[PDB]
Amino acid sequence: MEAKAIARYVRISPRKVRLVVDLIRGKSLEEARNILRYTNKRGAYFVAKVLESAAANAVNNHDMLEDRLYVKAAYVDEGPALKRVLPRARGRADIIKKRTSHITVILGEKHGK
Amino acid sequence: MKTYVPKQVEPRWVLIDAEGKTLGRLATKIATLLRGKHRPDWTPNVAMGDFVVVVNADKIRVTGKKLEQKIYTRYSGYPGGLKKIPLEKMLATHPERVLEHAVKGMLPKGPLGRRLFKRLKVYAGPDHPHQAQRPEKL
Amino acid sequence: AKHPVPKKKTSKARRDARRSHHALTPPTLVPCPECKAMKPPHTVCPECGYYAGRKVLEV
Amino acid sequence: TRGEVAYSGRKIWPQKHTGRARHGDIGAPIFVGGGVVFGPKPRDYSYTLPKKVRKKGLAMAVADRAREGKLLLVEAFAGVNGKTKEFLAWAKEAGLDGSESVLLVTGNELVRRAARNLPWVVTLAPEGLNVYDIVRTERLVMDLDAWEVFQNRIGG
Amino acid sequence: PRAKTGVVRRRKHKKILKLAKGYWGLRSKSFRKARETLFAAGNYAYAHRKRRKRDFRRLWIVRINAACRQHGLNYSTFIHGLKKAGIEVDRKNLADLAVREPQVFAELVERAKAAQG
RNA sequence: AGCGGCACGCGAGCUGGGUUCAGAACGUCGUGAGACAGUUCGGUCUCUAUCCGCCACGGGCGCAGGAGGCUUGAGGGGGGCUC
RNA sequence: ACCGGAGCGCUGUCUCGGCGAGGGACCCGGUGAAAUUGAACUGGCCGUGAAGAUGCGGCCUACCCGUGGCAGGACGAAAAGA
RNA sequence: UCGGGGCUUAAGCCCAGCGCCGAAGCUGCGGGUCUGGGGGAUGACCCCAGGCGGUAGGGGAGCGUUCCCGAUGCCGAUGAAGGCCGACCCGCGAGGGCGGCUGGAGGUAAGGGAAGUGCGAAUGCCGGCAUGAGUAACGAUAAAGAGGGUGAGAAUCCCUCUCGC
RNA sequence: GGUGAAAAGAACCCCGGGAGGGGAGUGAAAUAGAGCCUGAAACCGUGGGCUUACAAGCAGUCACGGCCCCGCAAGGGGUUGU
Repeated sequence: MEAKAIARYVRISPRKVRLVVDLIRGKSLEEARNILRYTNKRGAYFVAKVLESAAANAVNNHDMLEDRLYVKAAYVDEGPALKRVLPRARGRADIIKKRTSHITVILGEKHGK
Repeated sequence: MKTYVPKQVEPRWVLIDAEGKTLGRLATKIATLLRGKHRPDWTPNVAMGDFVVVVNADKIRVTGKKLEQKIYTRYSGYPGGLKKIPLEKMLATHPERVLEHAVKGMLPKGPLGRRLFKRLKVYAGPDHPHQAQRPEKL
Repeated sequence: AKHPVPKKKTSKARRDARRSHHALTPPTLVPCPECKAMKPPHTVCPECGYYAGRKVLEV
Repeated sequence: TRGEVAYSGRKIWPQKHTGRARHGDIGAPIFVGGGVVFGPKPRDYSYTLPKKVRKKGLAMAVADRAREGKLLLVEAFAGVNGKTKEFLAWAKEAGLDGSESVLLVTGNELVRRAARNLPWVVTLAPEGLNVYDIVRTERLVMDLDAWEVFQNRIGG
Repeated sequence: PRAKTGVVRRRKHKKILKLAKGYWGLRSKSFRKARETLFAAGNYAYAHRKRRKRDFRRLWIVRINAACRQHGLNYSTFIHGLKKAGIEVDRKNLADLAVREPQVFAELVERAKAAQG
């Protein structure tokens, strides 16, 4: 089986979290745990969070056990954003967008035999 | 019908002399063989035109006053860096490079015409590495 | 908004090349002496430790 | 048009070194809610077409129907009073099944009332007999009434 | 009477889209640049119908000659042969038959040879 | 103690002395407003290099076994003076 | 505090520059924009062509992506020529 | 540097003969077309001779939209319109069906009327999203440090030793 | 400006600081999950098929060839070395 986990509508620009997830993109769960908690970011904490909540959904809902669990899929697609107006010298109507992400760790079977 | 296409036939190896030959007409044939243009099995985009090993190109002939008057030019990108070395001195020091570069201006230039210039082995001896066949020509 | 000005739209490919050098690099690790934990190399894991015994205070 | 827009009459931009384009007031079809070019207005598509011409029409209309023979001229009716019933029975007596149509000429409201609600049956009368109506349907019912009536319209 | 600009635009647009799908550039997506590319490609295609014809007749004669060389003499001779000789046909690529079954070829060779002799 | 070219080399490198902005003046023409291949004085020159290029420093693969050290110089670049 | 010429003292204005300090610039974590943008798989030379070429011919050179840095050019952006 | 190489009893020049390449020109085969001519009483239709580069521009034929009449009919729960797709058929073409997926409640033949009728550009109008770029910048050079607290989380909030303007 | 015929608009548990998800359950439909009908185009991205590290280019077209998938064959499709 494969446990679909996610956290839509969360602060953080794609590019960043995108690259944090691909740091772990498909690997052993223990690996994932230690890599997530021990690399210097903040999308680190986020993704580690959604991942823990991924292990949660396969442990008490579907039955598989972490022993045979590995990160299938992962992504992080962008939602909309906020659009905050930031002034500039000479009074330039300037906008700074406030991007937002959708981390999607899935995971499952190790063997099958 | 539909014109025929040769498989991976065998790269026939060949041998030609060098001496007593005009610089000009020499490569002329030579080159035209790197292209399977002598073969009734010529195909534009496939390169099956034989290998040309040459021997003793230390003693190539040429007409004109050439010998001295024939200059070759090389340009290194750095300014003022146009070098010219006469055929005169190209004979004394590394003489193959006058047979090489000659054919090199007698083929096309598409990537293969390069790979094909590779399909030719110049020496100023005779002698070579007797790899196989290389049955003489004229 | 001055002298230097991008003359054309940089290609998504180009984007992905300048990006081809980024790559969120992975860190490295080692296991904790006389316990089960993963500390970074030449460090003192919070709960764990070296040969001396300092800190150790996580509830 | 771009004329009765509740907008403005003011040039929003300066014109020249704006950095942006060159316009004026919002009320312009290029813009958003601004007016349209030549567009929708109140007209009269109708006109005056010769009586003679159209009279032929009237005549020719019935003429075609008569060229076929679908017109009855009963002096009066059997379903005299106002009831869908009796007209239905009479419609058996005329054989006007339930797959025909009545540009239904004759002059007596009671007759119209009965086949007023009927669907296969429009009813039409003679005071304003129009060729479109006979085209779309089939049953100049009547008395000699509407025929006498017709005759006057086209006799010269 | 309102004439909504409707779907027509996106319909024909997706048509051209389908056509130009496969290209590179933003023209592989841009319904505008795509189109321009199609123009180019169509013209290229026509010119290349006529072209392709030339391309091949060329290749043909290349091979033909190669064979006639390996037997007796050169192309121009040979062809003035058939042309004069008798075989008032051949189809130049049916000469390229010559590459397969050299026999019938060589027969034709000696024919054109002994022709104007 | 050469001459010449290179957008009379070089302002997305500097200068801003010359030049022809709006002020003011002297002569000067013009009744005049103003004007002058005349003149005097004053006068805002924009931080972010995207591509080619150019100076240096790496990463990817390559090098048709694998790894450490030593290397031939194909081809360049500097150098050239004078009393 | 207006515009010429001179001298005296003084001095990195110069010969002709050398070092040092901080705040930037550089790397790491968090936030993160602008004008410009036909599309780009964008090299020199010598020719060409609406007379000033990456793109056209000719030749030569060029392993694929950057980072710090330099402004010759892309008739560089800005201002529908004052 | 002659378009480059390379040519010297020539790959240069002069002279003559023979020969082959060769363009969408010309001929051969098949299709579309128009304009003439004929057999067609035959409109249909094959055959025959000649024509079909082409901006402005004048000219003829048609596709698609929106509504209307054709509408008390007709199609739609087995699915109306829009979309996703498609290597099949039709017309040279603008287009048209059919097939599968979506979706959910409308669509309207054949024959005819009518107009805000078909966009790629207007430094066009509104909308949304990339671009440079993880770069510039993160508001004064007065300046910060530790210990303890809280809480999931503190350089950044609270408490005293310090240090500065 | 449009969830749905109806609020039946999601009790319970689970991760989680909440934010949001993951079984259950609500209905024809949750591909109707709450600025939710039908969601097209750019637009960012997850995986797969083809090709790319000695090459000079309006990005295509002609042909040959290989690699990958339907097809009884003979034929078709996608990709790109020359």
